[PDB]
Amino acid sequence: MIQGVIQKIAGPAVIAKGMLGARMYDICKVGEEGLVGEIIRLDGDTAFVQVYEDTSGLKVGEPVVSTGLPLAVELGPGMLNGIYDGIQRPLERIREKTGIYITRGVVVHALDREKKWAWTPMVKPGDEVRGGMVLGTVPEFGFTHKILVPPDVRGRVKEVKPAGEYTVEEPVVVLEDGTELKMYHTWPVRRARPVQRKLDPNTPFLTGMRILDVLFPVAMGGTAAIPGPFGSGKTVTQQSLAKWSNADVVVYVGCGERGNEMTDVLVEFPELTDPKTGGPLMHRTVLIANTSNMPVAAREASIYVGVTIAEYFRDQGFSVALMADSTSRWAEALREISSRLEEMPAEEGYPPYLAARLAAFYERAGKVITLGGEEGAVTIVGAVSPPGGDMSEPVTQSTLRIVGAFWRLDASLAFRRHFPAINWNGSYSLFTSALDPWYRENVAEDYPELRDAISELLQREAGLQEIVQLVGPDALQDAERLVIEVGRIIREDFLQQNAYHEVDAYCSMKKAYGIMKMILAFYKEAEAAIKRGVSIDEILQLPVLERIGRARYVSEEEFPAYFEEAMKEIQGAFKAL
Amino acid sequence: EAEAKAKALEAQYRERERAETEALLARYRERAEAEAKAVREKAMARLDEAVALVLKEVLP
Amino acid sequence: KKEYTGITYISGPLLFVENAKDLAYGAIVDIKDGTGRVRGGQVIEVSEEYAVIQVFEETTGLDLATTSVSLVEDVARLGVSKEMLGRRFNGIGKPIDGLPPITPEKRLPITGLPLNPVARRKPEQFIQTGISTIDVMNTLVRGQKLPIFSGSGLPANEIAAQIARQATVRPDLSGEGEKEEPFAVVFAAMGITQRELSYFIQEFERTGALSRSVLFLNKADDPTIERILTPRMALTVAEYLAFEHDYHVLVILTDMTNYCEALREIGAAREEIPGRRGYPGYMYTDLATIYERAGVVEGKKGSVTQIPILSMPDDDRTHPIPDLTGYITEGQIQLSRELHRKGIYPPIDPLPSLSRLMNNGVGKGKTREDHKQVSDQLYSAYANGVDIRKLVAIIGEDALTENDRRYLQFADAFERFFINQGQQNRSIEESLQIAWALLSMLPQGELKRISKDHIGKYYGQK
Amino acid sequence: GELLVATARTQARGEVLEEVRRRVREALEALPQKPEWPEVVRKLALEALEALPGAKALVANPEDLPHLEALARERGVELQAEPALRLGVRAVGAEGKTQVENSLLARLDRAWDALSSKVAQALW
Ligand SMILES: Nc1ncnc2c1ncn2[C@@H]1O[C@H](COP(=O)(O)OP(=O)(O)O)[C@@H](O)[C@H]1O
Ligand SMILES: [Mg+2]
Repeated sequence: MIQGVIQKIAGPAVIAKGMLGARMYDICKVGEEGLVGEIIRLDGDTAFVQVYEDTSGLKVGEPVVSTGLPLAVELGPGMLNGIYDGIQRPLERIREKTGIYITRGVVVHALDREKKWAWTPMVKPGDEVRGGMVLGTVPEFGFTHKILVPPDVRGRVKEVKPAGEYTVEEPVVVLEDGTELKMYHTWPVRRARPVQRKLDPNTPFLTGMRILDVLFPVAMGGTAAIPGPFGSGKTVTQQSLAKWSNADVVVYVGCGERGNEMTDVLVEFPELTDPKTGGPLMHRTVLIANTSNMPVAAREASIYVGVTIAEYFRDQGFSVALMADSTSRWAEALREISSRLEEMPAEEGYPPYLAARLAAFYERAGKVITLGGEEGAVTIVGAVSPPGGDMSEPVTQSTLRIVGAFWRLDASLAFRRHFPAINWNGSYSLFTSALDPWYRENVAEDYPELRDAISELLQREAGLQEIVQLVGPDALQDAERLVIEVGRIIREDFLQQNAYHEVDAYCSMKKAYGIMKMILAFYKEAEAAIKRGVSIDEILQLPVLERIGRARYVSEEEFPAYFEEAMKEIQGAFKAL
Repeated sequence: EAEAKAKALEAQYRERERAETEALLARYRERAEAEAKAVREKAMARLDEAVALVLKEVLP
Repeated sequence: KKEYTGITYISGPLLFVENAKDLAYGAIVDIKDGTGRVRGGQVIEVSEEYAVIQVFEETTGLDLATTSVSLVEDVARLGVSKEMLGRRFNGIGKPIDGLPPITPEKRLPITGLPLNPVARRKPEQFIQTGISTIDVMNTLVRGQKLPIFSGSGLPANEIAAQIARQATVRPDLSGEGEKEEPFAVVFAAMGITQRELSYFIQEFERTGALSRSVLFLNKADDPTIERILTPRMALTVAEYLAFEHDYHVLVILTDMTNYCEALREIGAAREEIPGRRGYPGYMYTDLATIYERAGVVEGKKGSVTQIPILSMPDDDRTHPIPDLTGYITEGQIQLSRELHRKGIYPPIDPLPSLSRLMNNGVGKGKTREDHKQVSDQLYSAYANGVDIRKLVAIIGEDALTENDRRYLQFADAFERFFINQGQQNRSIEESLQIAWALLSMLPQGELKRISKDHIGKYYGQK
Repeated sequence: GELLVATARTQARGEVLEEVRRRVREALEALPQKPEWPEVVRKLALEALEALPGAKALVANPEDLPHLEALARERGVELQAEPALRLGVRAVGAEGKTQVENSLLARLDRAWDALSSKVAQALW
């Protein structure tokens, strides 16, 4: 096709000469072992192929063969219950071929081929299919996995093979031309799958965390940025989101985060149960894994592959979450291969176009109505690891301008084990306004009122923390030490959640409504009873709020009757003071 | 008595404004359709000579 | 019609073009890939040997064999007409509203010119903006450029939409000149989330207050050079309308922080040295270039008011973006987290927020003759309401004087009857009326900033 | 209601201009088989020469290879015949890395905004 020879090797950057006329971003095959690579910066004869495996033992003179295609995923049925890496190579197949190490140069297919799927046809012959009309259905572990017409394909279907047992190569629908439409299709990772019309966020993403569903919500077509210092509960939070939220599929894109926190994901998701139906939880996660010692140019490819697989499961009417941890490792991969272009870098060392990349990645979210007519939605939760542990970087303050739902962690709440360590004082969420219709018609009628009262009590507490650390929690007025102690009991009951306890891991929103109604019934009638004139020692030793402190550990079956009786005792233990 | 007369006048004036909005609504649909006809009628009588103008500019 | 083929050296956002010298500096080019797709580029660094083109969009399909460039519109311009007041545009000037494109009367260069400093007068009238704590305590005169220093998660775009569909001149409050001026909102959002873009399309076309406005919008995923060119477009359209057709025009520049980040990441493309804290050194001049193109003109009958809304980066006032903005503009108004999440909308707070030109925009026949004294009085009364409300935590309700508890009740009810506006179209007479209803809870005589004429006339009524 | 009225008016305005542009396009694409076009091609041919002095090659429609032969040898240039370039010519100048293009369709696509303002004035 196009032959060239290697002019220069340095690290993961191979300058290959003689390639007069390849395009940018076309995958090269570098060296006799067939290393995957990617063209940037071509000037006349040369081209600048970065490589996705470690060059060692590659030498100059060795050939370089281009392809002409940009980086293409193979989409189709066969990606659920899956672990891949940054260029969509299945790691169970790599373990079957190699030993326990990942030898470079391997060719494996992105979807297995001998597995006989079970075609059910949909369209009669003679129809004029547009790009995105569905063709047939395949049962793929309890999901009626559709098979689209690929985008930008138009015609009239001549033949359809009947309701049988087939394979993913075999062309099921041939158009009038002879342009045939097999099950899989490739798609470039750098183009968003062109959608019909993008709807507005008006429906929540029920996480399971309490604070991340009551104080700081994510809508359905929303984005959410979780930055934090090292050792602050990012990945336990994101495994909780993958484990308990209401998404149809979850795309976990490990990008630079370590090995064991995807090893254990492969070990403990096959025993879990989906909260939506009875399927095993590993039958709804696509899992792209680029660990750190896996090569340091593949990180860009891993995040773009994960987001375009999520966009494919958006087109099929599902509802996808994408949990991309350590986006700043993708920023570091761009810095490292922007250190061999020897260009002039921006602030901090990063390349200039970093905010252009983060915008072009976070703008594939949003609930859409698709090409097929059915609607879907990708939501994206992206973690950010700052270098200093300081949200004043070119990563975090480029990613906090294009997202709602910013969940700023801190170290001081995670030094003592108060988990999750959401710094309440600097987090926000832009979906509180435009979701209150759903809250009213599905949780309770007075939910905005109760939530805003929780918000203003926490604000009043964090306004009085100034005085209480400048003077001391004695020599105060007794009508605000109740404010500080109700802030203390809301931080020890409503916000603080241990993921490893058998209950209180998951918490649907009627339980959070119950706990907030308990806490504010207590505060309302307690400020009543202190304007009658009582102690404040006499409030902080009632036998009515050990009930409150245990009232996050009852299950979601006992919680109605338990709620009625705790509410009764709170209403009945204040006239006796 | 006062709140009953309040909501009675409320519902009556709801329906009155509904009739107002629907009347001016259909009036302006017919208005825009009549004006679309009134302009596309004017389109035809100066077509070929304007095409000769643009053809004489493009082919100079 | 003149392709310069024969290009070498693509590199990220920069492609070089050999043997070209008719490329004017700062020209716009169609880059045609060999498979029939067109992109935009801006010519920089045109020399004898070659000419650099910073490509607008991404560079993916380009090559060296089949890739041509060609010149269009050799200095950056837009086609302006008077009939663009129901439209949206994509930063460049192409519509995204589906209506067929305009018939351009004039063709103006999007880089402006500085006004002649003898040819302007001072701003002397006012505007109402619906917001009570803007209309009363820091007035927007016609010619002023006051920025809204938002936070990060605060509503700034909601106050943008509210001022956009609620601003109105009040010539009836004047000595009754003509209504021959209409009003025009030029609304330029740069770097938005696209959720907010859905918010702006529905919150403009909802109330039918799109018909006196023009929306230059661009998303975040649109390329960075449109986020450079957008306020040039909006201020030259507004400058056209207000000095050629006599409209009082309000220009709302959304999210100047997104602009300055794009200016940094386009300064670092063509390889110039960033100066202080990563920003280019000429940020003061380039930013004053799009602030100081507003203001009244001697003899003509127009005025260009300008509201730059900007997020603070890490909510401090020592960053280059709000530091230079407050170092160019006319005062500032400032939102606050505290009011916002003890639950208040719009969450302007009137303690740290001032206007320079208010003393020229109120008074005898301007809005109402007692205005400035009520402004100073509300400022001092809420000033000694806040800290007495903070002191009462450690002394007690029943261990103060009596007028100080009147101040505490005044401040606590003030920040939910005066600032907690909601969404009603609050006029200037209604807002001064509620300001006197709030001042009535203070005792007469303690109002030590107003003479007894306006006291005996207005005070007393709750 | 007034804004919908203005929408309908500007819609009608734009579609009348689309009618004008379409009939100009049809007159242009009906030019090259009506008895004028070997007088059409010479003007834009020599102007494609004079817009880039020092040419080496021209290439255009091979239907009038005679009128591009015996009226361009005095122009002193290669002529090579490649169709698909309707109504015009293009001139490849020196060192093979510049190509001036010249077509009435291209001139329409370059001049239609200015002529659209002018036609809207002289029409409404
Ligand atoms: N929700 C939680 N409840 C209890 N402990 C937690 C929770 N989240 C995190 N932790 C503790 O903090 C540690 C953080 O792990 P990890 O998220 O990998 O660190 P990082 O936040 O740096 O990614 C966990 O191993 C766990 O011990
Ligand atoms: Mg992690």
